[PDB]
Amino acid sequence: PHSYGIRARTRYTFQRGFREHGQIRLSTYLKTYKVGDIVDIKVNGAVQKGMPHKYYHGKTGVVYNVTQSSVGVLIYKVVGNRYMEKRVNVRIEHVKHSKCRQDFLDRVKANEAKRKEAKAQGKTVQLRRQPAPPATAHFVSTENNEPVTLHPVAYDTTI
Amino acid sequence: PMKELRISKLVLNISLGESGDRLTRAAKVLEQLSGQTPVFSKARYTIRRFGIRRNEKIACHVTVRGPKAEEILERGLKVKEYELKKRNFSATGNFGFGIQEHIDLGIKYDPSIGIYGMDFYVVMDRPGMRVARRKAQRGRVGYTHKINAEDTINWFKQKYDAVVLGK
Amino acid sequence: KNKPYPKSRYNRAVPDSKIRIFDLGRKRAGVDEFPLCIHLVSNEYEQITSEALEAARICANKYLVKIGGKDSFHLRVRAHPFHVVRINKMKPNGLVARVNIGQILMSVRTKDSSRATAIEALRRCQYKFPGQQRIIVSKKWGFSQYARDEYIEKRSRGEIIPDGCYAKFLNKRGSLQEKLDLFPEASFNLA
Amino acid sequence: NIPPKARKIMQLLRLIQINNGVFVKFNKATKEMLQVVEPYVTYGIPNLKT
Amino acid sequence: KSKNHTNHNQNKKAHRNGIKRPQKHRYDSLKYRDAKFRRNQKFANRGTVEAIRQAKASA
Amino acid sequence: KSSPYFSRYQTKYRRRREGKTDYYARKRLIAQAKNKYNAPKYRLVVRFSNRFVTCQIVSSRVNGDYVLAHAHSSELPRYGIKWGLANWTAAYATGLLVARRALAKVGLADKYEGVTEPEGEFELTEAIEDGPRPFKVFLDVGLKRTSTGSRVFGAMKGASDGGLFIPHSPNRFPGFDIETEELDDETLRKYIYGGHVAEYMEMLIDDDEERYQKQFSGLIADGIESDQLEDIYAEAYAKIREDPSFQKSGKDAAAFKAESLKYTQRKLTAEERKERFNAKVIEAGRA
RNA sequence: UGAAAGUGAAUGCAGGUGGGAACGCCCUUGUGGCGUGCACCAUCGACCGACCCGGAAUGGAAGGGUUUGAGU
RNA sequence: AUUUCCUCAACCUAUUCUCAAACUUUAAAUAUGUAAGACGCCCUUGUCGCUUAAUUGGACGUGGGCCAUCGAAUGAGAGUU
RNA sequence: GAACAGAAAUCUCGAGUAGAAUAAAAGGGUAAAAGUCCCCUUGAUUUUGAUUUUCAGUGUGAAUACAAACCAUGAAAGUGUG
RNA sequence: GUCUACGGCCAUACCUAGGCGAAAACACCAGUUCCCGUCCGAUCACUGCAGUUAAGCGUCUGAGGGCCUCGUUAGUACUAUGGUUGGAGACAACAUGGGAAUCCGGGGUGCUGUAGGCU
Ligand SMILES: [Mg+2]
Ligand SMILES: [Mg+2]
Repeated sequence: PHSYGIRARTRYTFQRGFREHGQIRLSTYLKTYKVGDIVDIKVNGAVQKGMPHKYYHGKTGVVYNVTQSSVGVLIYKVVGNRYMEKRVNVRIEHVKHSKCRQDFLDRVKANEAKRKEAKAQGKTVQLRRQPAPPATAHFVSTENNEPVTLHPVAYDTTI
Repeated sequence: PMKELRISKLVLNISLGESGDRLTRAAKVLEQLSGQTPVFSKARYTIRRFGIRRNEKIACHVTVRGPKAEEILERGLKVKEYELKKRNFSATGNFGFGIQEHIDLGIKYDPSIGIYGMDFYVVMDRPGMRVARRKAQRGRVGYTHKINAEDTINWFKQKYDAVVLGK
Repeated sequence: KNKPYPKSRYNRAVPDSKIRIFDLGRKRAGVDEFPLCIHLVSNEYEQITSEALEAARICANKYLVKIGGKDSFHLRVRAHPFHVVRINKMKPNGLVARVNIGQILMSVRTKDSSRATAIEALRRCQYKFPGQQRIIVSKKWGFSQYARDEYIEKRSRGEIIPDGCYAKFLNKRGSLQEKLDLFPEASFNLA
Repeated sequence: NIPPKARKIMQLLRLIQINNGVFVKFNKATKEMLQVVEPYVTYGIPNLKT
Repeated sequence: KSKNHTNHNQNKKAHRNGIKRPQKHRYDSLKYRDAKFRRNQKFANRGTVEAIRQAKASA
Repeated sequence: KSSPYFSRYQTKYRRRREGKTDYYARKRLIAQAKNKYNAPKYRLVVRFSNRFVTCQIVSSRVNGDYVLAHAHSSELPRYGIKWGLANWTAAYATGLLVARRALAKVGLADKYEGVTEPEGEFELTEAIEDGPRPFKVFLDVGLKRTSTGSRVFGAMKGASDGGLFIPHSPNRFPGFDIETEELDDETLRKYIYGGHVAEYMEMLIDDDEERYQKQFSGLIADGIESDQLEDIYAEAYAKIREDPSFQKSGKDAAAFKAESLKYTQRKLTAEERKERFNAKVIEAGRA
């Protein structure tokens, strides 16, 4: 009871979203991909050509090659006791840029914007992110906000 | 304004429903009556109880427009004595009927060729229905611009001095 | 005790459940009467078979009719046998109902005068069912969703329109004109 | 009888033996690690004498 | 009875010598690239090396 | 038309609902090969209204389309073409105009001049042996059918003769014969200078004079004869080449802005919505 | 190297790039910067054989190739 | 009676009891992919037979400036044969 | 609605999110199409390497993106190695 | 601002009924010689401006249907982790954490890029 055809068990994985069938938005074809870009793989069931295998659906990797209609994407997959370099040729309908990559780009930009300004003002810059610190001391007032005393409620059937 | 009902197309179809020498002579008379080539309607699907030949010509019809369409309609009413009933008119504003013994129309006849029946179906359209028929920017006609049965009956009674059955 | 296994194209060869009638008494009643409802609820997850339900409904119909008549009760069976229990013949064997905790098994709305009678009939049906069940008195009017106090106010304002056994409850939604005509005595207050 | 995630977390906490103890700076990252190992450790606020 | 598959110890075995990661190199083989890109890159690189050589020598 | 029908209904794209954009063709028209990166694909958008011809040179980006150059047949009278502003010849002239406008913008007007005097011969702008390749654009016919002799290829002919490199075969020009697969330059030269319109009027002077007056009323009231038409078109093409620049209009837009607000309806608020809702219920006599 | 008839290894400092042992020099007390760069690995080329090309009786010289070899 | 009556079935509508491993608009928890700069950040200029209308771009480079939270936490020497 | 005479065979007009079709199973996909009809065709071709799946990351099968040719089709962008 | 061409997102844009739309544009609309295609200049092709806002199109209004959004539902359902917890069991409670759907109620009913026209 187990077939190993390419698209076995992809019944929901390769479905277009509800009320998202039909036309493919043409901005997908106008995106530019360069070697070193970090892309997400997300299979469009409406484009049967250039389909990556279902293992790569929802995976993120680096573009190593650019062709007319496709990109080569480097993906590491565990195959035993080690990761293996996989090179998947994907048509650009199944690919999108990682949104964190622009977030990392902008954070670095803001880091150097802070660093240069801190240098000129002759002060520290403190470019390190920090985990959410313990909450600080405050002074909750009760004027016009008097405490309400609660009690546990008695049991009663609501059917 | 431009809310003028006029004839869009007059369709005339043989009601004989036979394939053979009668079918061929039906094309000739359809050609004579219209001045146009009688394209052959086909049999969509064969039936076990009738044995209609698949993808073979069974009926013939032509589409007629223009001023000669009114003439064909006028000579159809004249042989119909300008008498049609209420239920003929369709819910979308079209009307039609059917007359046997097409000899009664003004075409010379001989008893050799055969007797054929010839029907009428007049499609009614105000100007501006091109909106729903053009390929580009194809819209939908507004509700008030559509044609109802009452409108096309009044158009029929406005001219031709016709009357309609009071069922 | 597997995942639900109902009749389907993959399970066409199925027996019919031994219970087919789920409604009893004055089924075509109204809303003004039968104002008090008593429920028999399942206290644990049991698998009541259609035989056990069919046995209960026959017992409940006979006792209730003899004691109060036919026009003073609206007995109905909530549980439905849709799961198919299999067996090896001497393949499907029977139909059972998967009822969770707090699922109503039989609900009867009667008069407040028949409050004690409705309790007793619903109490006897516990001996037919497996597992444990409790008798509770509904805080809702019959088979509606509203409390008795609220339903009274909706009835006194004039926003309730009787439709057979059930009814129509006005809402702030839809074309006004239809709502106006339908509710004659109701006051569409302008705020 | 230590499952893999908790075993790794106690290694990262340098809590390798029973009754071992460490000081940890309390932040959101440390707090979520201690949540995973709640059955295996105990922790609280130490005073100056401690 | 044969056909006795199980994954119970397999994940433990994989982690004994860990999930190894492949070595990352500065340069990957251009045999994975488009052949037209690869052919022209040979000429571009050859000219860059020639130009770097001349500028150092003529300095 | 139940609620579940509406709930599950998926609308087509907006420009597909209004029957304007063929997205199947649009994708193939503008989709650059990814290893050419940000080199834009340029379309020659040619559109016809009932009275005028629209020629645009467009590239596509993620956020929308960008017009490199434009030419409108409404600007032809400035060059001397005031009648037949929607015919095959007007399509030709407005194509030549946008071709000269685009080339100046990309700085290639002097290097690629196309045909100065068209003779209706099929040719593409050849690339200079040692120099820039010609500006390349692809024909975007929209929803118009590409039958032989269609006006979209007239504007494509005009733009090609203007120096733009447009790939095309002459299989859809007027006068091309599908039986012999040969192009008759005579009819094609005739269409370029508007002779087909010249022959129509001349036919109408011979028979049905009342039809002639009703048809070319715009050309009559200027006293234009069929012999003049070739001269006007030939001179206009020359005037287009000498000065192709688009003169930016100086009409006051603020006046149009202020005028259009006066006729612009306003949208009601909740306070008024409560007012009219009470009034209608009051007038219904049911409160 | 090729089944074989056969043919048979330097454009260059026996090449370029990245990391790099050891050594030298500058800082200024840092997990430094700078210059050579052994071994090894990754990588772009060159050279020999096979193969696939065009290709101006016998020979295959210059020009090539996504390739190929347990080569230099 | 091509004029009707109802139990007869059929269908339409609005309510209404109850379900799905091989139903579904939604949609968790847990699990899971990637990233957290020195192979990094800004300009000058070089190469090419690829690509562009085009030194246009792409790829690889050169030379200069940012080495003081070198860019979340925690921990720990690591990898190849 | 029109015929003919039950027959919704045929024809006409409206509504119609696909509830049809798409060779054969099921699932996925598809509406100016991937469905139906029409026109032209042989990319169901020759050659090389790279890649994915099963996987030992061996073979076999099947599949993807390219490259060097030669072609089909289209006005063209393109599309086509069943 | 309005309109037109080409778009981006692809219903806060769809469907429905009814009110308004000056200018320009768009449209309907006048013809069939040429190009072209049809049983049929209906459509598709050309060639035009006599006529019309009436249809399309635009905008406004429905205690409209759908759609979008925020709250209630509800920390409820479910769930990671824990106990030599309860209970014959079915399950349940508790502990350290994560946390819906649906219905119902309120609000909303396209925004925007490029290029060019318009009392
Ligand atoms: Mg538990
Ligand atoms: Mg334990």
